[PDB]
Amino acid sequence: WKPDEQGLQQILQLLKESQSPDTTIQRTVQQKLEQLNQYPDFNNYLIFVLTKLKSEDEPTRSLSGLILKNNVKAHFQNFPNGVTDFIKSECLNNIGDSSPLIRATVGILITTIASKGELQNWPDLLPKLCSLLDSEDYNTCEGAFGALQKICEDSAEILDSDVLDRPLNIMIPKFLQFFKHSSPKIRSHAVACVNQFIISRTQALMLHIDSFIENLFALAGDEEPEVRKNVCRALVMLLEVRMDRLLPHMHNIVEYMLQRTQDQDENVALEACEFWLTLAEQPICKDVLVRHLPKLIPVLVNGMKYSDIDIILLKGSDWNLRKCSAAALDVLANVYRDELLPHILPLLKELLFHHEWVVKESGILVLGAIAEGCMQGMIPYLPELIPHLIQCLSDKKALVRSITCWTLSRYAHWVVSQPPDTYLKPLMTELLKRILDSNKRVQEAACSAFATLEEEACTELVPYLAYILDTLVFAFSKYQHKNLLILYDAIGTLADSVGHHLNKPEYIQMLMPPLIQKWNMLKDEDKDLFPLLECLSSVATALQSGFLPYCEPVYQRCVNLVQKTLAQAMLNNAQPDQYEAPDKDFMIVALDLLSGLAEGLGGNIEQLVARSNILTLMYQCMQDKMPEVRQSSFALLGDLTKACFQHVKPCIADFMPILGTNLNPEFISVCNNATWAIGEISIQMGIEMQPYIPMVLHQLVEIINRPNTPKTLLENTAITIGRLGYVCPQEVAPMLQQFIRPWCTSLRNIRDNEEKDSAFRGICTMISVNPSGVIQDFIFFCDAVASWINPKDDLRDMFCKILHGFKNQVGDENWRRFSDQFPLPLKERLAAFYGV
Amino acid sequence: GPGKMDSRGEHRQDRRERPY
Repeated sequence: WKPDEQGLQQILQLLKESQSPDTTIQRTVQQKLEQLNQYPDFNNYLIFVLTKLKSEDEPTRSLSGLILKNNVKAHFQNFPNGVTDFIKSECLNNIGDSSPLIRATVGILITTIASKGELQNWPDLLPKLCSLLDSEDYNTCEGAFGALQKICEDSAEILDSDVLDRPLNIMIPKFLQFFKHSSPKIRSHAVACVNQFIISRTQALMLHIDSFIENLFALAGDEEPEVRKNVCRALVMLLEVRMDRLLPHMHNIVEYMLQRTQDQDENVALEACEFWLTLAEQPICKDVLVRHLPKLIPVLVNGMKYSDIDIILLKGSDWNLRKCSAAALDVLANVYRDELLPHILPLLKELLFHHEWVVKESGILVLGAIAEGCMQGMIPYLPELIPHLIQCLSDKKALVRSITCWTLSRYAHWVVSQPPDTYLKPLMTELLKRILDSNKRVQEAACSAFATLEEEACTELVPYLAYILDTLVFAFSKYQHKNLLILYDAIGTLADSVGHHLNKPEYIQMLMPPLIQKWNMLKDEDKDLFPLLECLSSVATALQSGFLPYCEPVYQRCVNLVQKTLAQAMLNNAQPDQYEAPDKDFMIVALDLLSGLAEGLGGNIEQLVARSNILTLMYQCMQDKMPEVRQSSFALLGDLTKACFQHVKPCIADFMPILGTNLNPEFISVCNNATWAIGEISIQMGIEMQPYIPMVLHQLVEIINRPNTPKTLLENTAITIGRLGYVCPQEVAPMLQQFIRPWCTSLRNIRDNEEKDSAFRGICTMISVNPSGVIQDFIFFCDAVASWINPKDDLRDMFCKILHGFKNQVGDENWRRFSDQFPLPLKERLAAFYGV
Repeated sequence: GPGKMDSRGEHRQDRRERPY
C-alpha cells in the first residue's frame, strides 16, 4: 500500500501521546483520534503499525490494533473494500505472531470483523482458518483455533441458519482430529468448539456422534483443568440431547462426574456439578444413580457451603458450586421425594445445630432446598425444626439470619395450616423484626420471605394488619433504593392478601404518602417503576373509593406511558437504525395499573376516561405482537366495560373481531382475558350482541371441550357462553348439547357470585329455547344447580321450573330411577329448595 | 377463578430473593 513517512510519524506521535501519564495530553489526544477515525485511510495506518512496524514496542503496536478494533465496531459499514481487504489480508497473515499481545490483538480484530460486518461477507475466512489448523508453527494453529472458538461462541447457529452454504459440515468433522493433539490448549479449543453445537442438535454433529463420544472418553484421563472443564460440559450437554448414546457407559460416566464434582479446582467441580442438575430432569434418573446416590448427596451437601472467598467478600452474585449443588439437591428432592430423607436427615442432624456458623448456614440451606420434594416426609420433624429456625432468625451472624428467612418461607404452607398462635404468630413477629435488620441482605431476605408468607396466609393476616403496616411503613424511611423495590412487592402482596380490609383512613394515610413520594422521584424511563406500579395496582384494587384522592395523576401518567411506548415503537418501526425499540414492560405495567384503577373505582373512573384517549391506545395494544400486551389490554377492556360502558360501546364493532382472533388457547391468559372481556361486553350489549356471536361461539365451544385446559380458562369460557346465551338465546341455544357437560362440570365448582348468577340465567334461557339440548345430560344440570348455596329467588324459580319440567316430561317412574343415581347431598338439596 | 389473569404475582416471585 501507500504508507509515507510524514503520515507515519504523525500517527506514531499520536500513539505515543495516548500513552502519556498526563491527563490533559490524553483529553486532547481523544479529540485528535475522534476526527481521524472517520477517515478510512487512517485505518490503513492503524493495521500497518500493528502488523508491519517491527520497530515499535508491543503496547504501541497493540494499542494501534485496538483503536482499529473500536473503529471496526462503530464505522465498519463505511469502510471501503480496499482497506477492509488490506486488514483481512494482514490479520490472517500475522495470526501466529510470536508476541502473545500482538497475537491477541490480531485475534480480537479477526473475530470482531467476522462479528460486526463480515457475517457471510467474508466468504473465505472459515475455509482459510480451518486450513490454518493444519499449519506447522504452533502459534499459528493456536491463533487460528482461538479465532474459530470465538466465532462459534457468538456465531453459533452458522449451521442452523445456512446463510453461508452449510459451512459446519466441514468444520465439526475437523476439530476432533485435534482432540488427539499433544498440547492442552489445542485440545480445549477443539472441544470448546464442538460443544457449541450440541444443544442445537446440529446435523453435522448428530451424524458424527460416535466419533465425538469415543474421543471424549479418550480424554477422561486428562489432568489438565481446561480440558477437564470442557469434557465435563460436553457430557452435560450430551446428556440433554443424546441420552440414547451414553446409557451403555452411564456407570463409568457417573463415576467420572462424581470424581470431578469433588475436584479441588472450583471450576471443574462447577461444570461437573451441572451433570446432576440435568440428570435429575431425565426419567431414567433413579435407575442410573442406584450405585452412587449414597455418595452424591453428601458431596452435594458439602459443596453447598459458602466458599472461603465468598465468606470474606460477603463480610465486606452469580452461578457457583454452592448454587449448582443446592439446585441439584432441590431437583433430586423432587425426584426421590420421601425416599431421600434417610440420606439427608443424618446430614441435617450434624449441620443444623453445629457450632461453626458456616456449617450451620449450609444445613439451613439444605433444609430449605429439600422442602418442596420432601415436604410430606418432613412434617413429623417440623414441630421441632420450625421453632428452632425461628430462634435462628436472631442468630448473630447475618448470613445465618438471611438463609433462615428463606428456609422458613419454604415451609409457609405447613405453618399457616397449624393453629396461628403456635407457629404463624411468632414467625410473623420475628420476620417483621428482621425486615428492620441493620443488615441489607437480611432486610431483603426477610422482606422476600414475609411476602411469601403473606401469599400463603391471606385473610389470616387481617387480625395483625395494623401491626404489620407499622413495620412496612417504617421500612420506607429506613430502606435505601434496592430494598424499597422488594418492599413495594411486599405491600403489593399484602394488598392482594387482605383485600378490602386495607380500606381504612389510618392505613391509607400512613401508606399512600411515601408511595407517591417515590412516584414523583422516578422518571418515565426508570424500570424501578415496575414494582412501584405493580404495587400501586394492588393497593388501588384493595382501596377502591379510598383511592379517589390519588387516582387522577396516576391515571394520567399511565395513559401517557402507554402513549409514548406506542410512539417509540412506531418510530423504531420506521427507522430501526436510528431509534431504539421501546421496552414494552412500561406499557404492560401501565395497562395493568389502569386495570386495577378501573376495578377499584368502578363507575368513579368515568370522568377520567371521558377526558382520555385510552380506548384509541387500547386499539393498538390489542393488536400488538407481544402476548402480554394483548393480555393486559383485554383485561382493561373488561374492566372499562363494567365501569363505564358508554365510552366503550362505540368501539365494540372494531373490538369484537379482534377478540374473536385471540380465542387461541395456546396463549392461556390472553385467551382467558379475551374470553372474560367478551362475556362482560355481552351483558352490556344485550340483544345488540347478536351480529357478533358467530365470530366467537364456535371457538368458545371448541375451547370448553378441550383436554388439558386450565381450570380458570374453562370457568371463564363457561361463564361467557352462559352470558352470550342469556342475551341471545336464539344464536347459542342450538349448541347446548355440545357444551352442557363441561359447562356444568366447570361451574359446579365455583363460588356463588354475580358471574355465576349471570351464567346460569343464560343456561336457563337456553334450556327454555332448546330443552332437548339438555335432556340426555340432565344429571350434569342437576349437579350444577345443586352447587348453588344461596340462589336469588327468581333464579331458583327458573331452576324448579326446569326440574319440575323435566320430571313431568319423563313421568314418575323414569324420574325415580334417574334420581336413584343422585348422591345423597344432591337428592336432598333439590327438595330443600326445589321439591323434586 | 372467574375473572382476569394477571402476571403481577408471578412478577413479584421473579424479583424475590433466592439463595439459588
